[PDB]
Amino acid sequence: AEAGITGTWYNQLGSTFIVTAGADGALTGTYESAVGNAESRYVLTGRYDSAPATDGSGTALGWTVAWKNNYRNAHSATTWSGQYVGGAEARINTQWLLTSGTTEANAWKSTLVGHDTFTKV
Amino acid sequence: AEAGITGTWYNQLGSTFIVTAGADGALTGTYESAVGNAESRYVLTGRYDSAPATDGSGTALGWTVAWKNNYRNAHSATTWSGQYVGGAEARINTQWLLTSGTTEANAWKSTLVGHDTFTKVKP
Amino acid sequence: AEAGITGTWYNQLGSTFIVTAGADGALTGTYESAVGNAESRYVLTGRYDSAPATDGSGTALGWTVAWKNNYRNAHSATTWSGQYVGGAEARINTQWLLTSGTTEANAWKSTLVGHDTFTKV
Amino acid sequence: AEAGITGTWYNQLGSTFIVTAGADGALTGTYESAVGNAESRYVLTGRYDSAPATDGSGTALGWTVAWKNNYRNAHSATTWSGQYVGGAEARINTQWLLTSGTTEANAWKSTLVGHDTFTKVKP
Amino acid sequence: FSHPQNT
Amino acid sequence: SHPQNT
Amino acid sequence: FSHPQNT
Amino acid sequence: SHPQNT
Repeated sequence: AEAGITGTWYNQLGSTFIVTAGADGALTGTYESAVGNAESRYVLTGRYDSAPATDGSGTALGWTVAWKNNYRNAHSATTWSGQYVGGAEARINTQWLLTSGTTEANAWKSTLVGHDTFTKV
Repeated sequence: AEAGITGTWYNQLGSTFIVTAGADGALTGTYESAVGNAESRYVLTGRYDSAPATDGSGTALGWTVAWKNNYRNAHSATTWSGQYVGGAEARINTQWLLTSGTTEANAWKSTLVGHDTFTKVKP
Repeated sequence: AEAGITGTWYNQLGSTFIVTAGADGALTGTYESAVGNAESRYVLTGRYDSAPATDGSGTALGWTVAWKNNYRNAHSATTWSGQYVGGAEARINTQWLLTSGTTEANAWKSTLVGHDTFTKV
Repeated sequence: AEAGITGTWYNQLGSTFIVTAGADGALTGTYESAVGNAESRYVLTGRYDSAPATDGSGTALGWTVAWKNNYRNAHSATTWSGQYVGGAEARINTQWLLTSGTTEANAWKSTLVGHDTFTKVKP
Repeated sequence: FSHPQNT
Repeated sequence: SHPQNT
Repeated sequence: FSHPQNT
Repeated sequence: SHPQNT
């Protein structure tokens, strides 16, 4: 359900996604890789539907991480687009686009595409 | 650098994107369809690389719009992922994903993919 | 391993993918939805790497189904791009693009993107 | 209709696609990079809608190249998915996925996505 | 939408 | 119709 | 490649 | 380099 998004979520490769969902649709938080350490952490911002449909539909959402923090700059940004599904086993099902800053000659091979499933487990 | 990205931009279908790049890597602004005026305006939030590689490399960035404002709610969110390329003709080249809220049974056809090119018009 | 691709595979929604892999890289076969019936079947053709790398890498492959048979024409085509991984539990991990024939006004919303995992189970 | 798709086509980066559309919905041909000549030529196979909706709807089609010929093997396959739009200036608009063979640990970054526009030059 | 590809 | 494009 | 996003 | 493009 709506604010059921607020919490700590893990994707299938052990990355951790900690989010606060605002009442008016803002998504704010941090993402960090597995390996654990306190800067593999990067900031994220996003938006979600704060008034989803009343049939059994998921809640649409999306967020962005630019891969720069005080320790590393991977000169890239990833966006995840998906939907949250509440229930006894809640999850966020997403697809993502990773773009790297490239020269014009390499622009055709700038973007990777993939998919992630986040659960609270 | 932030100044380059800040401005009014337009894509090939006539939509408007107004954005401010902050010095911590934040993007904020509004997104509009070509019908213009008030309500087609939706809030966007995003992040960009505030310390880009020099070269003639682009600046990677991304943003999200959730399609709900005070007049409409399409129960969907789009994310654009791409790079800012500066010059005389500054451009943002993107690929985007549009996900709609669906029931479990229709989840396999929930997401549209496409690409947009933005040309700048004002700061 | 190479010809371990030849067989009957099922994705996570119950669709069935029956393929013959040729020694020189051809992929040929049929795909059909769940519901079962003998024309939910559509023809497919594709290509795979017939000499993959000798480190523990998967075998790259791809195929196309145009959604027309003697009973239905959905005026669309899907392409799956992925890789086969052999082993005691073999699978084909893919992402796909579904394009519909549209007018120019609707061209921006012509293509869906998704992901499928095929196993022999 | 098959005649419209059959020919030599080129995309914006200067690659060549030669294709024959058969009456059962089959596509066969070869794909080349802009370096030209023999070995950049790879075999393609695909399918297209042989009975399109009338209107000014495009014809949906798709094809695959596995990047192995008798001179090179890149251990990768690309699939293009899009639509043929006929007229004076016939075009094929596509989106593509490039997957590389990887080990299990690197599977999450195995697939590139992008888009190509093909202009026709000969039957 | 509703399409042949699944279910 | 979707608001993303016209 | 090798990137911060996973593992 | 990949053969798909130059």
